[PDB]
This record gives sequence, structure tokens and C-alpha cells, in this order.
Amino acid sequence: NGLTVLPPLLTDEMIAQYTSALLAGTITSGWTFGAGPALQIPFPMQMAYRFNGIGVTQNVLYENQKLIANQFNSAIGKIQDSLSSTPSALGKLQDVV
Amino acid sequence: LMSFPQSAPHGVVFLHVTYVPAQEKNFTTAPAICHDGKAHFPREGVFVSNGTHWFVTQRNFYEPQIITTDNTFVSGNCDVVIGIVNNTVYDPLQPE
Repeated sequence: NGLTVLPPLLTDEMIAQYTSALLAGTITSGWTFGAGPALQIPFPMQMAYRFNGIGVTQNVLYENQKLIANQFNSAIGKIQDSLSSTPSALGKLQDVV
Repeated sequence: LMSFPQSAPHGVVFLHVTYVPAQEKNFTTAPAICHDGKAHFPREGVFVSNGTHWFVTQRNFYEPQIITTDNTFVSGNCDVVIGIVNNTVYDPLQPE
């Protein structure tokens, strides 16, 4: 009846590659990859910069890096479990479709 | 840094002046320095190493300075921070 859906320009693979590039830049350069050249920096130092930015001294991280990494891993696991169990997590995109 | 507005027909043009770093160099970094049995952390900056010596410089510019007591603070011992290195800390009171 004439109703035709057109495919998008950027495929899912290109969006995934863009997301992976953003993630790699964030984990290997902090915030310097967006403002200019990708300056390499260790992640336990990017976290220290973030803590200094939020108003916390870097010795807290340099003393509880193990606990912070464990909490981050547990949070990622809980987020994955919630996305696997709760079907209404992505309700906005499904409602749009 | 700053922006300058410009008038345009049915619009506006901003001249955004931005700070873009360039000419980066690789250096060896350390999270803390252990001189008097206790760890030292920079107040503003980051530890850098040219291969033989250690210095403290800001994050957005390379300005090597001697690791003095005024540029770092003491917090905890050395057997807690992972990756801490051994380097001397200059004290301005001793020579004076």
C-alpha cells in the first residue's frame, strides 16, 4: 500500500565500532581524547583525577583501589542481571518502535 | 577559554577560543613516592620520570619541578599503595 521503511545510514556494526572507540578512548585517555590528542594515562590515575574532581583526596583511591574495583565489578554484574531479568528496562525504545 | 559573539542574518556566530594541547611526550608515572617510610601524593600535578630522576608537573602542561614537601602531602604508609616507588623528597627547611 506504499508504506516503505528505509534502512538507516549507520548500521549496527558502525554504531558498535563507535561505541567501542569511545570506550577505549575513555579507558585509555580519560578526558583528553575529546579535547585533543589521546594522552595515555593509567586507569588508577584517571580514577584519582575523578576523585580529586569530585572533592575527594587521591589517597582514598590509592588505599582502597581493590575495594573500589570489587564494587565496580559487582555493580556491572548487577546491571547485567537486571537487564537480563527485567524486560521493561528498555521500555522507551520499544514504545517508540 | 573565551568566546566572541558575531551577528548574522537570522542567527548568531560564536568564535569559540579553545585550548588544544600538542607535542605530547611519554613519561614514567608513579602513584606515590616513599621517602621517609610514608607515602607522598601530589596536591596539584602528577609524578613524571625522565628515566633517571622524578619530577612533579601539572596535567595540562609539562613543567618539571623538584619534588618538595610543599608540592606533596603525607597520608598513610607505603605498603598500601600499589605501584609506589622510592624517591627522595626535598625539604626546604633543612638547607636553610
